[PDB]
Amino acid sequence: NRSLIVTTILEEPYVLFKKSDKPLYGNDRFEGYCIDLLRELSTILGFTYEIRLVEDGKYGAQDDVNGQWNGMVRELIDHKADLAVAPLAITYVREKVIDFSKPFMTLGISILYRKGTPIDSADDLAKQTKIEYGAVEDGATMTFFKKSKISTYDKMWAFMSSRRQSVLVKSNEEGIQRVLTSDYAFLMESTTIEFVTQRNCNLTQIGGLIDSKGYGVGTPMGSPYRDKITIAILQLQEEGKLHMMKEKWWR
Amino acid sequence: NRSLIVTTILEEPYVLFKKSDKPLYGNDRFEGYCIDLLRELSTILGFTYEIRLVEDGKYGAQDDVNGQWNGMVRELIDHKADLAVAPLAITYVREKVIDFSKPFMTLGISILYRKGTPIDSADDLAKQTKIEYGAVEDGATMTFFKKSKISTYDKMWAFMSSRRQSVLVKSNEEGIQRVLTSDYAFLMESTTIEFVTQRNCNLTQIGGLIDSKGYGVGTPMGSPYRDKITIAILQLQEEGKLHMMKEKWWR
Amino acid sequence: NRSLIVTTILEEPYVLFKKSDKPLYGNDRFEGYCIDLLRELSTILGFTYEIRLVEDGKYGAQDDVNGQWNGMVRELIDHKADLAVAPLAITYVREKVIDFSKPFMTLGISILYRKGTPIDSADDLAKQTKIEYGAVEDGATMTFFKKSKISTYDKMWAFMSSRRQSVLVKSNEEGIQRVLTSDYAFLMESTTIEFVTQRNCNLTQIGGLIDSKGYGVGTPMGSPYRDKITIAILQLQEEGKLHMMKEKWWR
Amino acid sequence: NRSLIVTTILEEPYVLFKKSDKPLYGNDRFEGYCIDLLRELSTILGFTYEIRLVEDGKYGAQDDVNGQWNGMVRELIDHKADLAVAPLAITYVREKVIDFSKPFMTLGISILYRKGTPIDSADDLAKQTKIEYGAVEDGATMTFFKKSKISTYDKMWAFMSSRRQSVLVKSNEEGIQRVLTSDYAFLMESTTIEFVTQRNCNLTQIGGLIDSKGYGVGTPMGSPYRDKITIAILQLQEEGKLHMMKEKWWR
Ligand SMILES: N[C@@H](Cn1oc(=O)[nH]c1=O)C(=O)O
Ligand SMILES: N[C@@H](Cn1oc(=O)[nH]c1=O)C(=O)O
Ligand SMILES: N[C@@H](Cn1oc(=O)[nH]c1=O)C(=O)O
Ligand SMILES: N[C@@H](Cn1oc(=O)[nH]c1=O)C(=O)O
Ligand SMILES: [Cl-]
Ligand SMILES: [Cl-]
Ligand SMILES: [Cl-]
Ligand SMILES: [Cl-]
Repeated sequence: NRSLIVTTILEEPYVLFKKSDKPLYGNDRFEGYCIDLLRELSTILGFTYEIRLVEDGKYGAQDDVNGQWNGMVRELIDHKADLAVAPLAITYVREKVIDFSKPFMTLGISILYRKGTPIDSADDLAKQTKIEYGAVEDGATMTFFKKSKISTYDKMWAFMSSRRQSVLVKSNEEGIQRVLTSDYAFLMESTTIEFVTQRNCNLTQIGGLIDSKGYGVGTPMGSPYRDKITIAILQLQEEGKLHMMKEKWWR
Repeated sequence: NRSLIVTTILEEPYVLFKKSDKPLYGNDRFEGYCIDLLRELSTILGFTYEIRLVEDGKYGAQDDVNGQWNGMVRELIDHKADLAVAPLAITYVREKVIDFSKPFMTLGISILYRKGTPIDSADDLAKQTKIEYGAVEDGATMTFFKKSKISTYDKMWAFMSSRRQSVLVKSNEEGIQRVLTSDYAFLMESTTIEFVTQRNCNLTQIGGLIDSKGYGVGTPMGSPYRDKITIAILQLQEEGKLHMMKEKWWR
Repeated sequence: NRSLIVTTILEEPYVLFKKSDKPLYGNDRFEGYCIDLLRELSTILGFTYEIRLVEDGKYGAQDDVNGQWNGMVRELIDHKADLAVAPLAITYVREKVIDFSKPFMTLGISILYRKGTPIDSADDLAKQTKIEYGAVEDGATMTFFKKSKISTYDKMWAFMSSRRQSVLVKSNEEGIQRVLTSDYAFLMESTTIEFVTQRNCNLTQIGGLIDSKGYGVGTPMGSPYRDKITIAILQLQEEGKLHMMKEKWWR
Repeated sequence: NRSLIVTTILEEPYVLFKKSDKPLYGNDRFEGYCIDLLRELSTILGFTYEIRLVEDGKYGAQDDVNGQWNGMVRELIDHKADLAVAPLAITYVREKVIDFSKPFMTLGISILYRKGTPIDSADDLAKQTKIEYGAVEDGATMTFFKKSKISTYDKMWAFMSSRRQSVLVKSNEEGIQRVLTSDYAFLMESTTIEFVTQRNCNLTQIGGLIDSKGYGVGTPMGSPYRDKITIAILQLQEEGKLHMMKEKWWR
């Protein structure tokens, strides 16, 4: 039973490089909610593993031209990883190419912006073009807008799409820092927004949740690990361990 | 400028009887998030008021038979009150008969249940008939299920409707107590669930949000106060006062 | 401009007595698709009205002996009513004695029977004499069979005719209840069959439509209201209001 | 017992290419109402099969000049297939050259058009030449008009025939698209119209059914399979399976 290769992505407080005065090795080099989850999965299900950072640095989306997937989703498809343990949104389009365990966390797309402004909803952003807004490129949020038939969101996509290179960022961190330096609103997941606004009193969520989804462990389609992982996650859920992990990393 | 009549409903931590040794009079007899909001609205917009508890003790739903509304919605329709300041959900069906200010709080329907169980979503409740579940009668949540066309929710309503007297309670507090004394899951709004679980370690929210909505001040349709109230709420929102009020009452 | 007298007949979901905990008066005593249609006609064309239930309880047919008409058709002929707003089939024989507006609904004669049987068409009923079948007396369906030169239907009429008092019922409701209690097949209009099978999972339509016709508002021949009514109906049609009414009463 | 060759044609929701990330093989490459029917026929009657799409992409009509048939009808005549399982209309002219099982579905020709217009019947289309209209070439609907002796239909055919290249399309999907991009009305079967309008709120059926017919499995004339197939279809009908299949694909 060789070690499983687990792909993930850097995103506070789910996954981050662990800091230490002394050299760190193997699994100890990383820490976070998803890293704790991965550890619990490994002992409950009995497996060793190597943590690999998704090489192209993306979550996963289908290319508009050739329809090929990228990010963690593509690494699973190509069997370059056995599992993807990260804040990976369970979506319909992704379920068509990879499998997901049951959710270990629920969330929804929302807006991150500076406080003190009259912007109070997605509509308030969509009805104007002065304040720019975006999302991380090749992520579930972007895909949500790209596929939305809801007028407000569809026009928001038209906006983002027409200014793609300027408003779609390489990482959520890049979008957050931007909201802090320029007149920019950032579309990202509520769980993360909670973490960010907790540590930046100048930031706030705008409006409520635009949708409802969950984070799940991804596996190559047909993987025998998916159902086992679901059993482990549901067990961690019932015992209140997932709640304890959330409190630990969010506070 | 006679005092305005404000209808509301008892629901912690939005509205509650203020406790005291010395007799309390007038507006001071009540307290809560919505009572603070009402106070801020009165000084900002310049009006005095009388707080009245909705006579039939209901939020508001349209009767199947005669299609007549009840609760605070009906009190506004009949002009028995000038404003309704309470955790009143802004919904399409209500907007057809009364007006709402912009929301002062965003939330969504979710599930309240005991922790330690294998129930992890609305689907887990819907696919079984042992564990009963319900909502407050004549409220936005019940109406959501009654009108839902979504498979899971549609069958959950079939369930609730067929056991109406047993599972649709007269108040949210009744539903919460039912969750603590029997194998019962309660469908109610996330903002309130947050408050309840914060004070009852044995309770927990199940799954994420089933929908997205907001609480707004209700007024008779055509009321000149609605737009004024919206300006006051948006101002309280911008200055961070609504956030301060939420923190104060949810702690 | 005195109130118009409108004759109609009881038939779910077109016309029915409205139920209420409190006393109902005037037009409010009735409800249904045709009652909604009548209301829309009254406001669009500007007239008040009295709803009268056809006294002999019949739709309308010509007596085999003296050739006199009965039902709603006869009430129009005798000018006992200004309009007939009901699920009244527009037929050639009726057009000879009264006028019809353009159709507000299209349908066709079909078979209502229990499911799980080998009966799959009119032919399957006609080729046997064990299973009895009928239609409402003095209605368009009966008249269709009585005048049909199509072998299968002509022999079906011979059958019904020879057992008239046993198989021809007083109302469609009587024929439906019978299909539910005995080995009986009922010939009636597809629109109504749709409503019935929707509420009785034990019932089903057998085969397709035996013919094609429509329901129209009837008026005494030469009535100045007929063309106006047609304008109103065509307007309700174009705006999708007739479709909305159908969905409302059929679901 | 070699596998039977089954000819069919692409037409939602009867027959369509099944979508998937993983490669699909054999029978699994297709799906739809008729594909489910075909599967049930194979297990009930005991045969394996190969699905082939009719080479010339046509349903079947007899050529004016050489009086030769084309489409699935011709493939059956020439014994290029053992069965034709598709939304194949049972018609008198086809019964002269191939055999049909009893129908598995009943329908009728009707009109597909945009809503909000004053067109309310075939007569409204026939009495004008501005709005063009047509049908799929080499199909039962076109043949119905081509052979009709009914005034309205006869002139509608004169119209279509004189503009054949412009108004007679190569597929029903082409006709539907034409309805959404130009002042065009499309003559097609009611079962399919139901499916189309259910998914395109801008479309609607115009008038009622112009005729009555059914879909049956086609076989070469004299095929020993035809009676066996009829027994299987009638059994599926009785048990309610055909109704279940219709609900599944029409939703
Ligand atoms: N978890 C997201 C990545 N991304 O992070 C957000 O907060 N929004 C977003 O699109 C994904 O799995 O695609
Ligand atoms: N806020 C609700 C009342 N009720 O409280 C809940 O939490 N659900 C629910 O239906 C309303 O305005 O109708
Ligand atoms: N609508 C019919 C009465 N009746 O109802 C049916 O369904 N068939 C029938 O003859 C009429 O106007 O005569
Ligand atoms: N099912 C038809 C083909 N076609 O599809 C329609 O809807 N009309 C029409 O002619 C046939 O078997 O010829
Ligand atoms: Cl590692
Ligand atoms: Cl008071
Ligand atoms: Cl009346
Ligand atoms: Cl195949």
